[PDB]
Amino acid sequence: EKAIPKDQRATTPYMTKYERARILGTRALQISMNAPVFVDLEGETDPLRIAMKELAEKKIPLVIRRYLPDGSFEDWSVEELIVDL
Amino acid sequence: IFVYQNNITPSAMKLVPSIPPATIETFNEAALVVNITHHELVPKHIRLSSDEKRELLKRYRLKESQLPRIQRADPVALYLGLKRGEVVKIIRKSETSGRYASYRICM
Amino acid sequence: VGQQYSSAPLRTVKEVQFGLFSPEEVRAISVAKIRFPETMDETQTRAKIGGLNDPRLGSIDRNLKCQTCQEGMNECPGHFGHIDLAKPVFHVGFIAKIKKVCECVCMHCGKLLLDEHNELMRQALAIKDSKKRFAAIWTLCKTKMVCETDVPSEDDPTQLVSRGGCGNTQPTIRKDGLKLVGSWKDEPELRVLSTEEILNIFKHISVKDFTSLGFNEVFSRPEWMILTCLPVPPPPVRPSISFNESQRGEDDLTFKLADILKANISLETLEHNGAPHHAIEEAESLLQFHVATYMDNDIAGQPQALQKSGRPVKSIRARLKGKEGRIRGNLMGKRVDFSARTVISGDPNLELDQVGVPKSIAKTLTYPEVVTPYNIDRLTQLVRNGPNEHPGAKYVIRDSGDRIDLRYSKRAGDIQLQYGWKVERHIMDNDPVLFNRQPSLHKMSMMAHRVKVIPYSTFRLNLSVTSPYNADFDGDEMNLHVPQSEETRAELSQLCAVPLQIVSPQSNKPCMGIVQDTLCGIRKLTLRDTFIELDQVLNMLYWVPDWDGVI
Amino acid sequence: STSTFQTRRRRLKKVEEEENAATLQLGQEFQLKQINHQGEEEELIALNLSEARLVIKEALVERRRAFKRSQKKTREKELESIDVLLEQTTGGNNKDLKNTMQYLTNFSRFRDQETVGAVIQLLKSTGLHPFEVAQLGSLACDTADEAKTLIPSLNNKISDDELERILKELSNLETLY
Amino acid sequence: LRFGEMERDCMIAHGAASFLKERLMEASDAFRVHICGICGLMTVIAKLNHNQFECKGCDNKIDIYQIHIPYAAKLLFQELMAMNITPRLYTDRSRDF
Amino acid sequence: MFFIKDLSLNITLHPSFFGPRMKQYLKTKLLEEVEGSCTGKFGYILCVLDYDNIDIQRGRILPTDGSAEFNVKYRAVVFKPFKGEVVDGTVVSCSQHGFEVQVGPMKVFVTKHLMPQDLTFNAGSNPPSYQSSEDVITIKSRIRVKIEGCISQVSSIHAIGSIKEDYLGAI
Amino acid sequence: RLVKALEDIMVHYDNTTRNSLGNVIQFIYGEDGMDAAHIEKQSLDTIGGSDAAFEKRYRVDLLNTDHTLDPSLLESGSEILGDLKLQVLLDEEYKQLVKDRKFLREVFVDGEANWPLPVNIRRIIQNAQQTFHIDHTKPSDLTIKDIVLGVKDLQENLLVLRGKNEIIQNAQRDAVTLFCCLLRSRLATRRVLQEYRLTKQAFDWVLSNIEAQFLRSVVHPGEMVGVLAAQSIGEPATQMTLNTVTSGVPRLKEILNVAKNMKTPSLTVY
Amino acid sequence: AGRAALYKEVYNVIASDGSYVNYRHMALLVDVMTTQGGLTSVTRHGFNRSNTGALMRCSFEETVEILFEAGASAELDDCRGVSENVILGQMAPIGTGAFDVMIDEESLVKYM
DNA sequence: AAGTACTTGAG
RNA sequence: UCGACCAGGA
DNA sequence: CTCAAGTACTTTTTCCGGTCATT
Ligand SMILES: Nc1ncnc2c1ncn2[C@@H]1O[C@H](COP(=O)(O)CP(=O)(O)OP(=O)(O)O)[C@@H](O)[C@H]1O
Ligand SMILES: [Mg+2]
Ligand SMILES: [Zn+2]
Ligand SMILES: [Zn+2]
Ligand SMILES: [Zn+2]
Repeated sequence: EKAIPKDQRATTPYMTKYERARILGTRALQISMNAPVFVDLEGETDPLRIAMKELAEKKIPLVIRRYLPDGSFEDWSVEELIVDL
Repeated sequence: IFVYQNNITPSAMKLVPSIPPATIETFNEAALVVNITHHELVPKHIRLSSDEKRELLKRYRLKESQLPRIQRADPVALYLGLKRGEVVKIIRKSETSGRYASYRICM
Repeated sequence: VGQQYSSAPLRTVKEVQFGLFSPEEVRAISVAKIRFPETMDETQTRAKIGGLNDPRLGSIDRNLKCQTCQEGMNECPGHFGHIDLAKPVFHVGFIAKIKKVCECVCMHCGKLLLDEHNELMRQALAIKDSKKRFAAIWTLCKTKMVCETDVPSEDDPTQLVSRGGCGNTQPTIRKDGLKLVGSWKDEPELRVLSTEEILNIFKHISVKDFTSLGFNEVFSRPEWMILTCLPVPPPPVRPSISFNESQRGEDDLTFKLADILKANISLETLEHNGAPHHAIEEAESLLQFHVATYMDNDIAGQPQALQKSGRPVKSIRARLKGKEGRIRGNLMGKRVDFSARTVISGDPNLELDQVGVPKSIAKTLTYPEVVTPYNIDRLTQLVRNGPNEHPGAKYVIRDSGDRIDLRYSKRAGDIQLQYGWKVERHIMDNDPVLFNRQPSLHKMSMMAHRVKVIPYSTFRLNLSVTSPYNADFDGDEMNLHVPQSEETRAELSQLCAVPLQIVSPQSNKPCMGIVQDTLCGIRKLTLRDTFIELDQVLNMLYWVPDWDGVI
Repeated sequence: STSTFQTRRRRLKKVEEEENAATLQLGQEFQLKQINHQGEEEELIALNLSEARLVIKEALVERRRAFKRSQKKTREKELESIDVLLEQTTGGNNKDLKNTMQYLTNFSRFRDQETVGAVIQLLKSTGLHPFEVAQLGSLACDTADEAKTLIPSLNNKISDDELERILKELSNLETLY
Repeated sequence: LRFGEMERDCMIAHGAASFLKERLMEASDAFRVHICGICGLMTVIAKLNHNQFECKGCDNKIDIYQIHIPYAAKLLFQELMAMNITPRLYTDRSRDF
Repeated sequence: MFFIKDLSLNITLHPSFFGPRMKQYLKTKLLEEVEGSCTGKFGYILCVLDYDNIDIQRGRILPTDGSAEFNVKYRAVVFKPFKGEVVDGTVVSCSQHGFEVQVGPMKVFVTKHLMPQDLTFNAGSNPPSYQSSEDVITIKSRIRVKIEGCISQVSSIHAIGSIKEDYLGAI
Repeated sequence: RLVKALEDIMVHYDNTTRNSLGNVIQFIYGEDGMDAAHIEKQSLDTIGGSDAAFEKRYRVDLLNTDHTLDPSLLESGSEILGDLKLQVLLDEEYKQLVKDRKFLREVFVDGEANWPLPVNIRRIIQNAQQTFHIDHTKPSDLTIKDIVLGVKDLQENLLVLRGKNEIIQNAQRDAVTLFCCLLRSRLATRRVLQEYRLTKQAFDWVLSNIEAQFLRSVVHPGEMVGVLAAQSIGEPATQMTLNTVTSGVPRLKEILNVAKNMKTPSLTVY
Repeated sequence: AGRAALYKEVYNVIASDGSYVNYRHMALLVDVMTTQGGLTSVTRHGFNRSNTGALMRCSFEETVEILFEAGASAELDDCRGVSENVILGQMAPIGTGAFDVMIDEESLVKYM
């Protein structure tokens, strides 16, 4: 079975430009789909602006499955990933 | 290694695979006058052991096909008596990294 | 997207298995028996004939009525039919590979002309690559002009070992139009190899042998390169061009099939009736021609199968052949909705990352926003503003899934927006949009910009973003694309935005700097002789939107 | 639709499986050797009426417990008691599970888990298909002729006296009412 | 407007995958077909109001899925089939690699 | 006959349900779909076992609609009838054509001619019976039948049975 | 053609550059694993100049009264003289700088010292001075250990490839080879103290902001490296025509077509 | 040494019109023609003949013929290339789609 | 126009 | 409502 | 029975109103 164990992960401990953009879009779409929000919308209304607060607080409950060319993959949480970008 | 002057009979040259496991290699004198490996543009090619190779493919998660290939007929491959499937580690100099190393599977 | 709910699970294509249609399959896949060259008009009646162009197939006249499958037009795809050919005919495309397979196998017992016995043959068979293995095996067997009964043994060449039986000299096969002719041998015997002849020889080629050649036991047998049962594409493929009621008008592909069916009916009558034997070869070659001509009409042998007009006739090959072809013109690039284009003009009072959108354009393009408690109150004021006011909306999309045209709807004044509905609203200031200028030879030729709804009919754009687009304002036009998803919006604003595109990776330097007036004036402003008195200095400072407030 | 455990795909090959019987040719789905949650090999699980009734009870009972956890912040009489648990753990619209639980309660041979497990130990030492092993625990038979007529798979698989020794131990094992 | 091949290339360069899809599908061609899970063809005589699916020929009335492909891709495959070429679309994998 | 089968189901959640009690809705959803279902492949899916250890797995979010898809692997009690399978059942319906018998969730119809000759119809009774020299078969009587064949009529399975053979009939 | 040839080539989460077949094209993007946007031309002052001027610039000899770090450059300057243990450290330091010089003169045979590299070190030092109001009057708080060992440790953190094995740890070592040459060139014990006049405080800031900047500078897995490259060669060629020995568009055609009979075959003989 | 010479010549046709291209791009085109073991022309004759996807190759220069030989030799397309996904109207495994997005229930209950 | 990919034909 | 020619724009 | 020459084939930048015939 393909799936690298947490302890054996080797990809950038930092979130990619492409990663952040898909996380930010996915949550934006979900917040707009009437999904539950894990942050205080402090007068906020735009779902991307909301999703941004969620990623800032690292309270986005999604995981990136980084697939390697052999099919095997590493799972990284948005909580795990460093956001220097 | 058989170093001939001008030619070898097509009759005689068709006796090379007649003695396995052993192997024969034909070389023209004029071709060997200059060591092509010594030229500016020719980097260092290095033969990988069955294990060195096995490890490379493991560490890069590669199928033999996925590797860049060196032709059997290749001047450097001929210099190192490279056999189908043998891998060479090519250490070149980079204007970008300083040193970059590639690999080539034999043809 | 295909419209209406289906209980079937939604999946993504992960593999595409190419093969050939076996006659047996063509018959099973078929919904109608297709036997009359007449499309429709069940003798005068404006209804389709139960024999071609819906003898059950797809649909016409926007009738759900489509062989009980209901659905109709946007929903029902096509439904394939079939037409059993009177004689086997070659497929134009495989005409050469058929020849090359004949050049490899014994034209009498169907055994590969070369065996595991020939040493060069063992080497060719050792090739992993399906196409390269075929190539090497052909080059080898083309030479062999006899199906050997016995070949010398691997040990001593003194003692011969028997392989596949029968002697027989093999022909030297050559093409003559859409026919294959041999040359067996003072003076040779030269005859045409029949489509049926080739077929029964191919039908005799063993799995081991034909899989040693390109072929696959399940997906593509050599025998399937010859056509027996023709698949009839449904109307959605070959639409009837109706230019009123009485004005029928059928497609080119419909004419060619009718012609094949016309040619078939003749060949079958000659056979099933008083066989004139040498008139049969005439009607047979005509069928070969039409079946050929329908799939390819840009064939080497001169007859262009011209439609009586002086027009050649669009083959199926011609339909897909690149740039305008189905691949390059319909799939690699498409015409798109949520698009706009007008003359561009330069604005120094715009932000680098803004784009001036003419109110006309802002009022036609639309972003579908989901009715969420966050927007619910604003969205209602847009719906109530309607499609004519600037901040307004064009349609309300219900939970039920049905469009409300606020332009007409009797309830356009009303509408109590429930959550989960969508409001297709006019583009507003600060929406992400993809802006581009053709020819698009750059990552930079298309950049994401914030909207700024302005009056007057041009796209106004900051002058320093002129260089990446390579645009001038001498009557250049530019394209605008409106994303429809909240996730697609993010894509633009997070990767494609102009500020991001500033430093270019092709040159490892910034692809936009200060240009023209501002560059000429920055030199003038700078130089030691330039001094500014208080009255003007203060205006200069106010102009900086981020001025600290410090003189 | 609910997806299987076995993944033996039919690449183009139309040809479907032969008929099913007591030639013990069940489906491809119901083979003897099959794929476990862990991806392990595991023998087919076939239950007899009573082995089957207790399993369903066990699940719903522990589901009613899970439904009471989440909501924090004698045959004639066994039928009514079962029908009450169904009203509490099942979707109601499960008309099949009601008829099945009534059938199982009015057709089961062994009431208690002890008597069921004893029957399970008894039969699962013959080395017959879980089919035969369950059928033997399901249909009440007197003769080895009776048994070997109804379960005609058994025919050469067991001795006539041996099967009859089991049949007569299953009788002494039958629960009352 | 024509979102040309060039225009596609830029979107690729950028990495805007979901956008490229929205352009090519949602904002154009986007269509839904029912394909068979045995012979991967657009056969399936799917009467939706009745919830009947069936691919006669495969006899299969169960192993049927729904895909979203550009209508012109539907058209392409139909044209290839008309030319005796079987462009079988499978929703699973085999080869691995 | 009653089997325990290791099965899966791909349920597709919607973003509104991406809340603290998500698992609960998925488990509850699996039951909606799967429990009380009937396929030909596995037959009647009667009851999902071990509600506590139902494996939900990590769900993947589908592009262009945040809805997430989870392959909910589970284990259930199934009933799949077979040819030659001998069943014990109760009479339900009874006409001049024969009688239907309830076997678990499924019904097995026993044709007039799949019965011994001596056993003949009696319309003149409430309820209508099938009377023999010894036996009497009516709407509440218990029977033992051999399944001669099966048919998968949508969300059900029906069988045709016989009580003609030895050791079969009334109990 | 260039686009259709390169489409499918991208960087994978393993820093390897591969096509739709997963066949490796480059083992690491552009032989260095760096995003081309994050690259500025920077000199390598170890390449050029006389062998004398080099020794002046980088040699510190705590065992020679004339060639020591003056006690006006660092606080420890007085008690540092004769410290054979620290001279051991400073010997390896210089020995490596000489190694570096030989290596760089090997790579760039012409002596060209201006090359595009990530992390503009000049700007970092330039800032540290304006940030920490570095007065070029008073002596530094840094130790020979602080500088020497600090730079040694910074290097271990300039990660491109993570792999815990030896093929990858050797690949890591290799991709940084040139940037480190630049790093050691710019942060020599002499150069840091005599030229830059850095306080320990400033040095740690420079050291962190190099690590920081380097890391950001690396390529992103997903980068459509294939298309990019095709447009990067493409656009120039298309503009080098649109505006009003074989060379230009015709020779480029020759090259891309791997044309056999080429128009101007020549052979430069040394 | 072929790669070296090839890059040298490419580089000079670009540097010929003053124009600067960052090494990597020319390096990549050069590396691509080369990896195969020889000099793979950027023509239908060279790159378009490789073991890549049928749908991908038919998207350039020899379209219908590529597809005909696809059927005649029962080719199987990975659907790994950009072109294939674009023909299929599927989110390509390109940049933003080079990874997958998952929801973790562990974290969904932790964030409340 | 410039490859390719073959036949066609001389020694 | 179909597509061919011609003439144009940056 | 090798290898020169003749044979055929397939490409050719990107987007963006009028007039004709006939569907
Ligand atoms: N046939 C063609 N194909 C593609 N693009 C074209 C084209 N003709 C013009 N262009 C576009 O227009 C740009 C330059 O053309 P123009 O704008 O008409 C000249 P200009 O910039 O106004 O003044 P100049 O002549 O002083 O340069 C090109 O770089 C190109 O992007
Ligand atoms: Mg212009
Ligand atoms: Zn239909
Ligand atoms: Zn023969
Ligand atoms: Zn099918």
